[PDB]
Amino acid sequence: PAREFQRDLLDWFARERRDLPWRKDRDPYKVWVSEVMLQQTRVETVIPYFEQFIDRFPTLEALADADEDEVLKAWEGLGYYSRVRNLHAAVKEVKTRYGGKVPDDPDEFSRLKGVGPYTVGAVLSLAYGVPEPAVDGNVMRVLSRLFLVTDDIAKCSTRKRFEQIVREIMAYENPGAFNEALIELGALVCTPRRPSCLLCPVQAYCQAFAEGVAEELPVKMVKQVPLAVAVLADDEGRVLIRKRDSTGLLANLWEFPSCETDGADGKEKLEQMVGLQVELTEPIVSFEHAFSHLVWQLTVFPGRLVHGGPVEEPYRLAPEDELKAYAFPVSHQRVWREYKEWAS
DNA sequence: AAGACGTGGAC
DNA sequence: GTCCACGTCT
Ligand code: SF4
Ligand code: NA
Repeated sequence: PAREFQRDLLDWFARERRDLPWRKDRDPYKVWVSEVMLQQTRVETVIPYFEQFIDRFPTLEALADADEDEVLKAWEGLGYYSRVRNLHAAVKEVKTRYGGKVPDDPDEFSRLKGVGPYTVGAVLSLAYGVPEPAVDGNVMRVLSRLFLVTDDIAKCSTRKRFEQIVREIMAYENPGAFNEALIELGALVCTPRRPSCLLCPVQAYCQAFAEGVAEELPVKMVKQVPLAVAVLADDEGRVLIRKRDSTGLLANLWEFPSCETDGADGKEKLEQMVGLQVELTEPIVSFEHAFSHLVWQLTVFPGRLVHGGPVEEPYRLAPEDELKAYAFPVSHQRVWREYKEWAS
């Protein structure tokens, strides 16, 4: 009863659609940026970042031409920073390989880094009208309730199944609208907790509602790392920072020099990291920072740095008022915050 | 197949 | 505390 389903869904969407910043138009760049920003991030969090980011990088080409530090700094605080290194690389490739036009073919677009099955669907359906499914966590919830699908959401195959369902029931007349409506339904009505079934526009089609199980769907299924962090100031009040490797945790972000210590075993593995001259006094605060897959237990040790050689490697001597220029992870932003109200 | 990869806010 | 949060890449 897909034509039935479509009308009721599409009609609700026309009345209820939020005026989000990225819905001002269907510019593929604009759509693409927002969809990358919205991955594992709440709409409310994204709104300010999207605006500053577009203000700063108005077009695809502006973004491609920007320094990566510039781009990381625009992302600073959003999390999952490889989203933006991927977006940046991908956007560079569209400029050069595709004349600056986001490819409207699913296979070509999917090949860009950071661009996966969901992003292909979202961007190409919204921006160009391509009939590809755009199945996110939202959509998976909706479809898992509509169709009483009890496969584990984490399984790669479950997503494939959902996409089949979309290809079957999608309004091919208007795929962007259909895809966006499915998403908005998940965002506003068919919510993780307490879905608003009595108000849902597609309730008559929904099995979970008829079975009394809306809330139990979809079905679905961390290590500790101790860290010592050094804040080292000149007599000129210039602070020692460093850029992280381009691979792995918090890639390419700047940090106050640190190392994993495994147990509260000293400030010496800190004082060790030489290659220039430092004595370290007693630590001033200790807090912890959660990631998705680990927790940092941080201890920050204030210190005095003397120059006895050049500054190379990934380290860099930044004066105090220039720290605000670099992208720091939130954890290391707090390290600095504590260090400063300390020195009061 | 499943772990890496941030962050903040509702509950 | 938990869940959001499949999103993508590995
Ligand atoms: S009826 Fe309840 S469960 Fe079924 S789609 Fe609408 S909100 Fe989701
Ligand atoms: Na890809």
